[PDB]
Amino acid sequence: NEWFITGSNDTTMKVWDLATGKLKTTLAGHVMTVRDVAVSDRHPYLFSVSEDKTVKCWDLEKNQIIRDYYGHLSGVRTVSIHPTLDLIATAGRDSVIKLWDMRTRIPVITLVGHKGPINQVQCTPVDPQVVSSSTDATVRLWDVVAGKTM
Amino acid sequence: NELHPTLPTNHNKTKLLKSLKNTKYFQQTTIDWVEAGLQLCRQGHNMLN
Amino acid sequence: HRPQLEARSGAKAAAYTPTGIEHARLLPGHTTLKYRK
Amino acid sequence: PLPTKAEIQECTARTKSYIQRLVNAKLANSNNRASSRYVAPANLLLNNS
Amino acid sequence: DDDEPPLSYEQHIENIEPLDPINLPLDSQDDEYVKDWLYDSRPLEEDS
Amino acid sequence: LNLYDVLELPTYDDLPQIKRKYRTLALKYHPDKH
Amino acid sequence: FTKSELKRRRKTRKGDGPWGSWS
Amino acid sequence: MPRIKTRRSKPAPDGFEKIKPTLTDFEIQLRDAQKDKSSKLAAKSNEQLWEIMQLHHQRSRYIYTLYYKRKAISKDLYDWLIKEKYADKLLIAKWRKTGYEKLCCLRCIQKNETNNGSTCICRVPRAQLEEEARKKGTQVSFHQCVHCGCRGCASTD
Amino acid sequence: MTSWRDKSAKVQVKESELPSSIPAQTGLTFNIWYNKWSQGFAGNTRFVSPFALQPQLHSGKTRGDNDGQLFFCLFFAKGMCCLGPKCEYLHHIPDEEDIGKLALRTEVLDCFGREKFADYREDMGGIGSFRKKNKTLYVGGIDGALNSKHLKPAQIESRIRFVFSRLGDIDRIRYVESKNCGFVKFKYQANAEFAKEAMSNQTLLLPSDKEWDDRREGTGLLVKWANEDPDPAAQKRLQEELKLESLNMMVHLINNNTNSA
Amino acid sequence: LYTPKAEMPPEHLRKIINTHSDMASKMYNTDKKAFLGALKYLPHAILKLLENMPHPWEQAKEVKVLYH
RNA sequence: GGAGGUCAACAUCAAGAACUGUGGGCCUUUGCCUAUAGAACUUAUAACGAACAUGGUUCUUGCCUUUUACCAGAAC
Ligand SMILES: [Mg+2]
Ligand SMILES: [Zn+2]
Ligand SMILES: [Zn+2]
Ligand SMILES: [Zn+2]
Ligand SMILES: [Zn+2]
Repeated sequence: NEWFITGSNDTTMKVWDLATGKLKTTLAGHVMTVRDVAVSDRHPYLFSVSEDKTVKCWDLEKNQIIRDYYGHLSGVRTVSIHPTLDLIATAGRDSVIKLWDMRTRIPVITLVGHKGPINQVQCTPVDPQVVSSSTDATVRLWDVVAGKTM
Repeated sequence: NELHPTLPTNHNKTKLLKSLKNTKYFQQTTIDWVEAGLQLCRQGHNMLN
Repeated sequence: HRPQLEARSGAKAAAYTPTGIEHARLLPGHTTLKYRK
Repeated sequence: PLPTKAEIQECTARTKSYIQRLVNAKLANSNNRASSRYVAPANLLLNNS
Repeated sequence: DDDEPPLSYEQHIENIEPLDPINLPLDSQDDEYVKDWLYDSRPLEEDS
Repeated sequence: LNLYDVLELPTYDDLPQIKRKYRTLALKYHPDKH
Repeated sequence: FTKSELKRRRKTRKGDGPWGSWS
Repeated sequence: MPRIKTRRSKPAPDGFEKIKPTLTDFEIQLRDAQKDKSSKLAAKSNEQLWEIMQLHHQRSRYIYTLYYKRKAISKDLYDWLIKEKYADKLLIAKWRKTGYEKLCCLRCIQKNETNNGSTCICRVPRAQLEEEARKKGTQVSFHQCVHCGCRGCASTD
Repeated sequence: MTSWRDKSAKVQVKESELPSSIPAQTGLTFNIWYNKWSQGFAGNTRFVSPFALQPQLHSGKTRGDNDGQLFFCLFFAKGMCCLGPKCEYLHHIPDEEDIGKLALRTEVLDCFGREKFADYREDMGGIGSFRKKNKTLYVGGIDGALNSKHLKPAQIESRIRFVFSRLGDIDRIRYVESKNCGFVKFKYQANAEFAKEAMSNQTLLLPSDKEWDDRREGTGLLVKWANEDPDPAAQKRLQEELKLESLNMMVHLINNNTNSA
Repeated sequence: LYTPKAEMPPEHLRKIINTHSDMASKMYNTDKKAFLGALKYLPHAILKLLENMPHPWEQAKEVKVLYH
């Protein structure tokens, strides 16, 4: 609970101290606005994601981009870090949810489903492991192993 | 070259040839060197054509 | 005959057959995770 | 109720194994003799006769 | 020249004898130890 | 390990509920069966 | 089978060993 | 060491000249084998190769009979041959083994190359294939080991 | 028997005699990967076969017979086979027995051991479909006879009958006078395939008549797979045949089904 | 199992390439595919060849090739 | 049985100046303390290589219309 990471519309990310509100550091590295940011429990990693079609990992130790995940058709508005699996879940105007293997940067599973952009995505340890919400005004509860809507 | 080392790769123990010779499709022999140079030139020329 | 009115659904790309070209940026790098305490 | 404990130690197990099957299934596909280092009769046909 | 196909080794070359290489006169007295094997392809193959 | 953990069960139960819990577990983990 | 049977039997092949054609 | 008369190569031992003509008839035939006599059909191509393999076999069999049968030559002439690639050391060594006296090649006993199991039907005695044939009464479909042209390496036939 | 069974097959063509690859100068320069020609387009490339078969003369036993292979040498069907008795495939015209052996596998693939395709082909080309059993060959480009005009169509009809007649058991034949085409129909799918590959690109009349020695300049006759028959008569005939045969196999269905219980 | 490799006559190789020099037949349809594949491994073969150069004092080296 | 092989497979090779097994005591297996046996290869002007290439990302430059191809430093 020592800090924030705050996205921005100026492409940066500014790590604020929670206690006093002072500004620790700045993380640049995206060319366009940053829609979403998510920090990891088990890992010292920070996954940021933007409208530039890219999901960038960040190594909190050295404060430098480690990995880039590739393969969205267009701006990616949500990242959520699965609690126990070492996965990432990303989504955006693609209208699909991409389950990324954190280590090898392989978009292991793709969840076809919503008929429009996907605003917000979450991860849960038991069944439905991915919950998603879209501009088609639905919320789907996913079963990833079979790879279809539960 | 002294300042920035590399520190190679264990598990590199697998080599192209050790994997290659294993199969049915490669056979081993001796030969004069110049002849291997000439063969390889013809090989190459057929490849690019 | 101009602008977007829609976006391309990734669903389409999900059904195609893979090519298997090898890119430069998917070559193995940072091959080991780090766990926190 | 939140989902107990030894229930998540299951979903985590089976899901983890499945994703490993996908990844290893891919890394042995593509064109790199390099990438494979980061990785049964089974047929009873008809009546098995 | 570009138009001459590379001549086949099994015909022209293999019959024609190698035509002596560099070596050196060495010396008989001084180099008596290393005179013999110094210019072998692999210098010492059979030695226990 | 908690008594709830030992039984692999979730956490104001009544005396009746206490009996029913045992009955449910008995059906699941019957020692004479497993 | 018997050794005499084999010894006699082989010379049947047209050309010595072993490329010699049976039949 | 090389087939060539390169200056490093030690001159021939004593008994050589007597057998030089017999070896030359082999050499002059191998010249004719690799001349690239063109053929459209596959069968004809690997037939062309079968020629070469068989010639090689015959030569090494000639020398093997000289040294290890008649003892018609010296040890030094022999070793000098092997070092000059007139013979196949490994192949001869198989011939000295018990079961292999008539062997084709060293491919035919390769266990690894062949899909399942091993050892070309090229190695199985006619005596048997006639028997399994007899069960079917289809006669026997085998003629030539695709690697060689062998028919019955096995030393009974 | 007395003809084919005993007398072993005789080499049709010496291997040196076989045509070269690299067909001639349809274009400016040769191309190594595909074997064709490069730039420009010469007048369309098609030519009569220098070769033909002679069913009783050539055909004879071969190695496949002893080895029990199912499939027939097409280079024999073209009479171009250079392997003679050494050949891996059968040399002789298909009979009812051998089709009896193929009967299980004739569904997917032709008598020569080549997989059939689904849709036929735009022009009704080389090999047929595995959807539809088609026993009827379209004979066309009858100018394979070159430019000789004939006293009657009984010349064409008669000659064709004597051509295909050798190749297998013919159910019927109709030449058409108006548009030049024969339609030939066999007992068996197999004979149809074999005859098609046999008679494609061929010439006509007598071993010597008139322009015979110039025959090799001709185009050669298309033998293609034939469409349905639009007239009502043969359409009835097909519908009936399908009926009675359906009926015939219902007997099998009820015999093994009766065995099922 | 594992018997080592089988060394072969050089004449064999000389016949193989000496044959494939002219190829126009249909029988080559795999070998052609086989060539383009090997195009990927060539520069390696150039290395292994060129590091074995015979050096001035030697007249002719003799090497072990592994061929397809 | 000895010598070998331009043979293969499987282990292992960068770290608390650092390995493994075993005996005993405490906590409650881990872990700590104590006793004992054996430690191939690689390391101090630091490392398997007495040798020396390339690529990716991220910064700083340099050429300078733009992209490949690049200039020369750094970190990973
Ligand atoms: Mg532009
Ligand atoms: Zn053999
Ligand atoms: Zn064999
Ligand atoms: Zn053999
Ligand atoms: Zn034939």
